[PDB]
Amino acid sequence: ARVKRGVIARARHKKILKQAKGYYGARSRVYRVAFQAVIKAGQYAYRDRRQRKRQFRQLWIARINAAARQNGISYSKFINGLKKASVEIDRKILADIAVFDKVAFTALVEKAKAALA
Amino acid sequence: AVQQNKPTRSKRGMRRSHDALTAVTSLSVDKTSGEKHLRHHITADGYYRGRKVI
Amino acid sequence: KTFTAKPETVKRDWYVVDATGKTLGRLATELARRLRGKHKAEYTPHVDTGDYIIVLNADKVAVTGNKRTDKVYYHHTGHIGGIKQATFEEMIARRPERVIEIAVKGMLPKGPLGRAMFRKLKVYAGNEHNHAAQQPQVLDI
Amino acid sequence: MRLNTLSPAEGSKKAGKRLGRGIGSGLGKTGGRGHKGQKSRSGGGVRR
Amino acid sequence: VTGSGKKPWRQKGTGRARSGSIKSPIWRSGGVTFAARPQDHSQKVNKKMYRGALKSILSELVRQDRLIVVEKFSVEAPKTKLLAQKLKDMALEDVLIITGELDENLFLAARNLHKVDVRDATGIDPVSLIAFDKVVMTADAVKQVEEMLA
Amino acid sequence: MYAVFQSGGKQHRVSEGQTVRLEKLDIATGETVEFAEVLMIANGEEVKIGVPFVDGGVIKAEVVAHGRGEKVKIVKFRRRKHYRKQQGHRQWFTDVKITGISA
Amino acid sequence: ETIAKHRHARSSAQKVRLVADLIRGKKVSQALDILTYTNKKAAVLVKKVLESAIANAEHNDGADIDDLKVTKIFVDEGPSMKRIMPRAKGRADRILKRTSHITVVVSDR
RNA sequence: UGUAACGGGGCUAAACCAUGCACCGAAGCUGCGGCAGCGACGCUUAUGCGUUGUUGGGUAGGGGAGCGUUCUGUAAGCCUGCGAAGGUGUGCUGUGAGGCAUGCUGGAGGUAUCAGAAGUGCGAAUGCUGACAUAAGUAACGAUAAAGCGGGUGAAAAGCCC
RNA sequence: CCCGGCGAGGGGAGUGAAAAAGAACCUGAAACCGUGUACGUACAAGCAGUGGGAGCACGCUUAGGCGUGUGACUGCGUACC
Ligand SMILES: [Mg+2]
Ligand SMILES: [Mg+2]
Ligand SMILES: [Mg+2]
Ligand SMILES: [Mg+2]
Ligand SMILES: [Mg+2]
Ligand SMILES: [Mg+2]
Ligand SMILES: [Mg+2]
Ligand SMILES: [Mg+2]
Ligand SMILES: [Mg+2]
Ligand SMILES: [Mg+2]
Ligand SMILES: [Mg+2]
Ligand SMILES: [Mg+2]
Ligand SMILES: [Mg+2]
Ligand SMILES: [Mg+2]
Ligand SMILES: [Mg+2]
Ligand SMILES: [Mg+2]
Ligand SMILES: [Mg+2]
Ligand SMILES: [Mg+2]
Ligand SMILES: [Mg+2]
Ligand SMILES: [Mg+2]
Ligand SMILES: [Mg+2]
Ligand SMILES: [Mg+2]
Ligand SMILES: [Mg+2]
Ligand SMILES: [Mg+2]
Ligand SMILES: [Mg+2]
Ligand SMILES: [Mg+2]
Ligand SMILES: [Mg+2]
Ligand SMILES: [Mg+2]
Ligand SMILES: [Mg+2]
Ligand SMILES: [Mg+2]
Ligand SMILES: [Mg+2]
Ligand SMILES: [Mg+2]
Ligand SMILES: [Mg+2]
Ligand SMILES: [Mg+2]
Ligand SMILES: [Mg+2]
Ligand SMILES: [Mg+2]
Ligand SMILES: [Mg+2]
Ligand SMILES: [Mg+2]
Ligand SMILES: [Mg+2]
Ligand SMILES: [Mg+2]
Ligand SMILES: [Mg+2]
Ligand SMILES: [Mg+2]
Ligand SMILES: [Mg+2]
Ligand SMILES: [Mg+2]
Ligand SMILES: [Mg+2]
Ligand SMILES: [Mg+2]
Ligand SMILES: [Mg+2]
Ligand SMILES: [Mg+2]
Ligand SMILES: [Mg+2]
Ligand SMILES: [Mg+2]
Ligand SMILES: [Mg+2]
Repeated sequence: ARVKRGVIARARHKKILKQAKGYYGARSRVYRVAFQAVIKAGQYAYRDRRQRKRQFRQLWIARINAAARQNGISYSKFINGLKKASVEIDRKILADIAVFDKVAFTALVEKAKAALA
Repeated sequence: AVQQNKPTRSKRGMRRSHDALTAVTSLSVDKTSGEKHLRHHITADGYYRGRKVI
Repeated sequence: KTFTAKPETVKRDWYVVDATGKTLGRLATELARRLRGKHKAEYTPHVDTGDYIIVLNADKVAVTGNKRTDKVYYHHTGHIGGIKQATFEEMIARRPERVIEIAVKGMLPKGPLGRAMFRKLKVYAGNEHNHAAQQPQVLDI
Repeated sequence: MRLNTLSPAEGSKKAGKRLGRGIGSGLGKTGGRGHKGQKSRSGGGVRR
Repeated sequence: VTGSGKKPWRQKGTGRARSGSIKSPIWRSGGVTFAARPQDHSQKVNKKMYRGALKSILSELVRQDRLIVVEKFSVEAPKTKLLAQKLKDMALEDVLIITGELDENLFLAARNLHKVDVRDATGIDPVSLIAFDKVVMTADAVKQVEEMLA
Repeated sequence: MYAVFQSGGKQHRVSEGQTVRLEKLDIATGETVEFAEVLMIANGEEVKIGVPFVDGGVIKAEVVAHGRGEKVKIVKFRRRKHYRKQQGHRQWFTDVKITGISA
Repeated sequence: ETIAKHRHARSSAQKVRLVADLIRGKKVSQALDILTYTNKKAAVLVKKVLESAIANAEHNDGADIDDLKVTKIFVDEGPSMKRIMPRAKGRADRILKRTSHITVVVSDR
């Protein structure tokens, strides 16, 4: 009987402050604005995971297109030639190869052209 | 005419930045008394340009 | 892990192009591509990996259709009635260097990075430059 | 068999329904009364 | 709550909340919405249920071997030392004693012992029968318990 | 030299002696794993591209350890609809070391 | 070393920092003349605590005078006496008699 | 109000009507790992030990399972001045409410497991009390009858005395 | 004992296990206001976060590289009931 709620509330607010560490203004000092910020951060990350996936996908595609155009072929033609040659290498490794080992990418585009034409 | 949103400590400090103080650039020394007084003013004893007026 | 570009170790080359007999919409796009670095495998969204491009004979740019009389360039000074209107021929006759710059700025992304990319375009109005010390390479469109 | 080892049966001691003590329990602000009705007011209930 | 049934301020005009009484639980030093009243928590247990519980407790004590039977348990003087020595030689420290006839000397000896309690066959309680580590029961109490239960 | 393989839907490029994080494998903490579904091997201007796999490319790895990944917090929230939901997650991972690569 | 404090003073927590911020890192010889020739009331209050710190350093630690330097100084808020200022139409205005806690730390270096 | 009836740059196609082959393109579908429910089947149940299929957006609302706090019995038991409760940080852990260990301050009570009873969990109600910010060192310093100077006391005077 | 108005207040000495237990006195959190250190910021537009991420400072480094703090730049994103 007569349960006081001081320590529980203090811990529950200190956890929110710890989560909201590094924010600007009241978002890192009070509880009323911090809760609206930590909740808004989870909602952002829940979408930004898929957004990171899409951004990395389109960056790998852009790098592959750049390397293909430097070699003398288009990105769509390169992908079509790879699929007709029935290889299974992915965009991330293709972009990494184009960045680091360029002669390997030249061999890949030659293989694609041989199967395409 | 009253505010609608609470200002911030950053804006308060930016406003107060121009409310600082400027110290004395340098002091003057009497030729014979060797004291330190303000420019073009007299000392605490009554000396000015070496002469005595008090 | 995905490779990223570092502004300190990245290299930039100098290219020179003549805008004689080519179109704005098919030259400024290539300029924007080579300024954003989409022609290099080291392309990154947040790093300016592009090359310094110099443009010569900007007054000799060729435009088809009736755009030389119907191509207006609206802008606003900031005042209530501060609206101005020009045309392609007036722009060429008065400030010819500001006909490629508008197109390239519109095509480039808007922001500090876009402004940094735009800072590399040395657009001139003649057939000579003063950047021969950089040893530029001639480029075709 | 002691006071610290004695337990009741299963399914006999039900917890109980608490109204307006959270959002995750299912009985939120309304507490099973609805939105702005005679049935959702303090002492508001039609007779039999 | 000792106070006055007067509105601290009028309904409108003032730019504060609505006040109708100072004794409001929302305010400070006010009343309680669901203030408690003296209530009786005594539940109801059927006679058959109580007897069955006692039978189960006794049968479980027999299985756990924490219940013993002695034909005669008494102390010749109302002194605690004699009872303490009698329990020590039988190796009992936390024990309950049940007797058919109340012995004044035994009761006086067990009064000053925390882990020793002397009870009649009629006054037994399941809580004590469970709590006490050991239980001792004479025949004169076993027969009375059998007659009470059956 | 380096090689490209796949384990768990994803693909990984790795050289000799490097450590790789993969999905939870039903292997012990000191055993050896053979990857035969290799895709490419490059050793300094002698490349071999599989169609789709290489004829004899094999990757030998030692399972260094297992574990669980970094904590992930999941928050769902509906504006003015009286709905919020909290969740936690930790993905199981297996760390291995590439002992050898053969063509 | 050899701190000096003045607590429960009669001033504001903002009007003293303006003169406190111009003697940070300065020598005692310059800090005293600047305070004497400063035309603010807080100058006297800061000079009193500076003299107390100098005297305490010279009497307790045996420090010199020409070697001293004001290596630290800060003023914090204190209790605020609450008073009412009469206002029209039967209103009231809570005015707070501000105080300050001035602290100076002078090191030998 | 300022282009202002392609989103913009710009386009004589980078526009439209017709053919085809590629690519991009979603929390849609496939691959890997992980959690939970329902139903089938042999688990002779350990009520779960393998399968297999399927499902798992969600307001009002219904059902089910749980976390945390006070007190009571277990408890004249256990921890604790070789440092308790509480406060402030770190690390680890669980799907979750949370839990565990410990550094420092703190300086004397706290309480395992299993059960029981609730003043049992706050962000809002122009909610109440207390404290502290903001506007801000801004207005104002309360009849525009008026003050100036020379001496005195005092650490210091325009305002105290002559 | 000294500064200071024979003050207020504080620094020394002393008692006390403890004086950031000194009478505004057990424990002393939060809002709020200060000092010191690391990083970023004066061509830059918006619920101020999130994903990616250069650089900088510190401490371990089995030199591998990670961690903590800062977060130029960039995609997305108009608080709660
Ligand atoms: Mg930050
Ligand atoms: Mg803080
Ligand atoms: Mg592919
Ligand atoms: Mg408004
Ligand atoms: Mg100002
Ligand atoms: Mg954009
Ligand atoms: Mg009830
Ligand atoms: Mg509901
Ligand atoms: Mg309502
Ligand atoms: Mg309605
Ligand atoms: Mg209704
Ligand atoms: Mg009513
Ligand atoms: Mg009346
Ligand atoms: Mg009262
Ligand atoms: Mg009361
Ligand atoms: Mg009866
Ligand atoms: Mg108009
Ligand atoms: Mg996708
Ligand atoms: Mg799906
Ligand atoms: Mg699966
Ligand atoms: Mg559901
Ligand atoms: Mg679904
Ligand atoms: Mg109590
Ligand atoms: Mg208890
Ligand atoms: Mg301790
Ligand atoms: Mg307690
Ligand atoms: Mg604690
Ligand atoms: Mg503790
Ligand atoms: Mg208990
Ligand atoms: Mg309550
Ligand atoms: Mg509150
Ligand atoms: Mg208000
Ligand atoms: Mg409120
Ligand atoms: Mg102010
Ligand atoms: Mg003024
Ligand atoms: Mg103003
Ligand atoms: Mg003014
Ligand atoms: Mg004024
Ligand atoms: Mg005035
Ligand atoms: Mg007056
Ligand atoms: Mg006046
Ligand atoms: Mg006078
Ligand atoms: Mg006067
Ligand atoms: Mg004193
Ligand atoms: Mg005490
Ligand atoms: Mg205290
Ligand atoms: Mg604090
Ligand atoms: Mg800048
Ligand atoms: Mg702005
Ligand atoms: Mg990151
Ligand atoms: Mg609410």
